[PDB]
Amino acid sequence: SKKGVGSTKNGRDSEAKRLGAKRADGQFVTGGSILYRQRGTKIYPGENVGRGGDDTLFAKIDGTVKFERFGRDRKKVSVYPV
Amino acid sequence: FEGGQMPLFQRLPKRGFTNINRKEYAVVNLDKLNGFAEGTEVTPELLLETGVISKLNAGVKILGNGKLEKKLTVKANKFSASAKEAVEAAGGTAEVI
Amino acid sequence: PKMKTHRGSAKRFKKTGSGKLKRSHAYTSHLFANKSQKQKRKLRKSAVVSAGDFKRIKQMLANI
RNA sequence: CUGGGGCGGUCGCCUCCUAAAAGGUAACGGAGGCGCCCAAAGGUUCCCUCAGAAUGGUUGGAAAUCAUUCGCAGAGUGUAAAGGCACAAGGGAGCUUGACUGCGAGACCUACAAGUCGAGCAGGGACGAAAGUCGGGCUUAGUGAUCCGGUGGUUCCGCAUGG
RNA sequence: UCCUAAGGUAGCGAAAUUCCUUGUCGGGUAAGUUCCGACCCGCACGAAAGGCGCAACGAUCUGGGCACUGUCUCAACGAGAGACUCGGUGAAAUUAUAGUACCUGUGAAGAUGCAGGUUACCCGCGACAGGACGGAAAGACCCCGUGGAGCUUUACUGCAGCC
RNA sequence: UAGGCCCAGGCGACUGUUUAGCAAAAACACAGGUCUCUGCGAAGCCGUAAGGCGAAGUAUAGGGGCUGACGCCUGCCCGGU
RNA sequence: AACAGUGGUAGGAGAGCGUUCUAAGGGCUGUGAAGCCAGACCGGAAGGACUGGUGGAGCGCUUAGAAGUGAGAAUGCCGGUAUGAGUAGCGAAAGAGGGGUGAGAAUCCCCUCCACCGAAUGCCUAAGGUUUCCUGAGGAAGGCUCGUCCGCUCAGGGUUAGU
RNA sequence: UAUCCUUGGGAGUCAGACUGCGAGUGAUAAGAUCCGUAGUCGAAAGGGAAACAGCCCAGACCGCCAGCUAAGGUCCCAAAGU
RNA sequence: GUGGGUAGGGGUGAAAUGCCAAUCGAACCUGGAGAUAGCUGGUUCUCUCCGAAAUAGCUUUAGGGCUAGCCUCAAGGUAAG
RNA sequence: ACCGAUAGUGAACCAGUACCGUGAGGGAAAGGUGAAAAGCACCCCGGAAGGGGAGUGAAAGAGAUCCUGAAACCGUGUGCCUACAAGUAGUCAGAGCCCGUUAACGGGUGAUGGCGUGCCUUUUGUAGAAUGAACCGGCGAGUUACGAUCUCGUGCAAGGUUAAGCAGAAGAUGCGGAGCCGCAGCGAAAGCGAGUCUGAAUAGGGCGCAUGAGUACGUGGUCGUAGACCCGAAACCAGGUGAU
RNA sequence: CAUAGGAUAUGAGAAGGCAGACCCGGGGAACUGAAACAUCUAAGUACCCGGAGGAAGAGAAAGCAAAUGCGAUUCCCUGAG
Repeated sequence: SKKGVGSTKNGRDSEAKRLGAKRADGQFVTGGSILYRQRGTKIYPGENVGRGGDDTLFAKIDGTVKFERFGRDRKKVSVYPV
Repeated sequence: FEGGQMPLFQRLPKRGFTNINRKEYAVVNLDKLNGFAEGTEVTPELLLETGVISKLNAGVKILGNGKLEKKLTVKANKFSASAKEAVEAAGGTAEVI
Repeated sequence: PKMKTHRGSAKRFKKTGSGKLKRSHAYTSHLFANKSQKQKRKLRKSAVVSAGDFKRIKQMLANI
């Protein structure tokens, strides 16, 4: 014999959209490719990067990529040409 | 076949429609006429037995890739626009059958 | 006897020149109030069958 | 599907934790959503703080409304959650409909099909003096293949030719 | 007092029904979870799925008593038919090779075979069957196959037939 | 070499029959009860017609269902099917 | 020549061995082939010869081509044989003795008694059996044993209707 | 140090195990189960752990009656210091 | 006892799903038929060459399958790893 | 470039028989003396059966299920070993004794020592107490037919190549250009074409070509349709034979 | 009246079987394939029944086809998968 237990009620999960860094620091990055995916603007676009409508990061120009800071506790993507 | 998953030939739409009245025009790159000399006859009966066209599929259109240097008596069914001027560029006649 | 052509896969794939396969895009038959404008310009073009599934059904339509 | 099946519970999506400071990873492992809603709750233009507390006070009381300080935040973010946000994304007013058609070099993701991201280009716009923004809504959910017949427009074919 | 189309009457009742249970109360016995007699908090008896009571009946079925008994304490002996023995004839299931000890310990978790020890001259014969997961039957139970065949009805589409 | 008997108890009334070759009864059958179909080319059946079963029969007859001799009995509900 | 590597299942890749048959050349065989039987030979391997003994008519090499292409496992098919092992069984039942036959007899033929059934283990006769009935020879097998015997094997012979 | 990518022919595999660290499920029970990253085994013989897939060493072209070390050992089985 | 009758998706049944030639929850025999079997057993001659995986996604799938992951063979661009 | 008696017709032979079944049906087994029956007179043993001689024949071991005659298995003899040893039965050390072959670091036994648990299938895992086989011998499983595709290879190459048929021993070849593939695509299409659709756009992108090689055939590697790798279901359906 | 019928006579008049092969009409499935099953496939085949011929059956246009037109059918190869 066995006492039948049920009542799961929690057995679901979403599938994660793949966030995190995409193009590395100092990488030669062409125009219009993505750098970083984020829910909520954690890393602001800085020089030569715009904020997407789905608030990701996309490079306006070609060249290399750096990450400086916005001073207190805030980050930034800086992209420079050659 | 994919084991029960919907196979690829169905989850794609149908964008096919075939008419009866199609015409495979004979394809000449205009450069096989450089095998001939200038001033010769250009008829679709001649292009068959010279090995130029292996099959007259009811229509001989002349394309325009390449160039000519030979004045030719060209008569054929249809002509592309650059081919009509390229035969005249060699001075050849451009009769339309 | 000689091979058939897998007929449903012949009415949906114009064989391109230089050894590739064209197809249409899916999700484009009937339901349109819930997909935005931006997908609709992306899904009236054509595309190519990818390198994975090309290995499966290249036998079905090797008769043009 | 199943810690033997039975019944019971669940089946796809979205968010968090497990997850091992990149991404992903399962369990009938822990917590809650969704099958929308909005004609302004969008577009720009310009405008400006919030939550409580403390007082002072008719009815007024613990708690309506008025000031009044102290308040970078405890609130508010059409809605779950995480991530942000007091230079607005929070809050008002005006004018308007870009909730634009044709696109899109380039990438992220991915077995496939799908799904994402966008500079810029054109035609026409809206708002503003202009620069400039606007290809729906604070991002991520709000729904589904083809076959199928209905529906409006079609320099497309139409079986001898004309329809 | 709500609810029903209507709320079990007669006769039976811990029952071939009764779970808790071996219900309690009495006879049967020194002792009686079964059996009979009555009790009704009938889980779930009930009127032609029939209810109750019934003399005669049964290789039915439960319970009790006499008669007589190897059924038993507790075995004994005798006859014969196989058994063993001496000629006659002479199979079979099964069967990897096989000079096949038993203790622990380990291991696809329960040894004849390997490791550690322990004991054991070679070869038959009459008996016992603890073991070789001893043989006979590719498990009858159990779950899967997208197996299958009988059955079923308000599953689905059909058909015969009567309308 | 031809009965073992007595006390009660349910279940089946009874003699009968089946699980050839596990299961003889507490099951089936049974007389009787009983509601209903069916006016004679009956109904029901065999089965797409015939033909001649039912029946050289005719509601005191013949199919069908439900129970089980006899005795005492068979109450309530027409809403759903 | 130098340097390096060489365990391998599923799995891919490359080289070769060998049988049957054919194809051109060549040869080798009644002075003994194929096969078979033995060994201590050689080639890295599948392997290949070389004497010796059997056998009494065909068959190798070299290079090619075609394949029903090579066994050790299918609860495999089909024969041959072991295993158990001279081990189980020897199909209900009273004979023992004396003569006779004969190579041989517990059984066969005689006589003697004792045996057993006798509402049948006895006489007639359907169903069926088809030569078994009869006499005369025969013992290789057929009798669950021998066997001179018979329902067996041989050559003869045997059924008569008016009812 | 040489291994990557592209194109194309051909696959098999989609039941896995265990030891340590990082978690869940559990009872901070399993030689349990679900994974992370790392091993071995699977497909890997040899030596030790008495014997033992999964731990500790180490990879087997093949021959010798030679040499040195690792894990573990050195009274005697059972090679090496009482 | 004898002589006939009823045939398999049928017969027959005082009913068991029993009997229908030692067969029966649909007899028996050759036929379609070498049915189908995502299942189990079997798959023979040798060396050399390198050589894996048991996870992800989806699936009336969950012991099956296809695509991608990891291996070998060939051809390249080549030094990118 | 078919089989050679388990193959090939089930049947090389009294075979659709013998047998199994009332039945429709099922359905075997079994060829070889020599060149010539010349097939054993004659003598012994026993009742023979059966030999041993003799004689026949080149062979008689060739003599009656009659060529060759293996292995299982049953043996008869003898070389070496064994009745204090446990022993997947071997290996590798290893004396003694027995030996003299395809003449070479020999042959056969081995008292004793050390390491040592069969093969196969299926498994995360097997000596397995999981299956499989009594062994012995034979048969018995990835084949062709057609088309696809790729590599290797052949001949011609911006041209490759014929099907059916006629003639010709089935053939080889000759005739046969009807077609298909390729040399140009993109668009569903009309239509256009080195460009082409979408577009309003000489914009931009999609696929094209600019850096051309194919095709006829052949060995292979797979694949499609074919029993398609073998062995095996239970089951459905048709046509019939049977209430001894 | 006349017919049914009856009688009588002429009739190498028919019926029956085997190539288990072939074709032509009439009736007609099913496992399996679709990864399950019904339309569908399987295939109008398996088998059954009538016909005949040594061939059968179609056959001299109420046809193709769209050019400066062919000329009764059948079969092959292509078209073409």
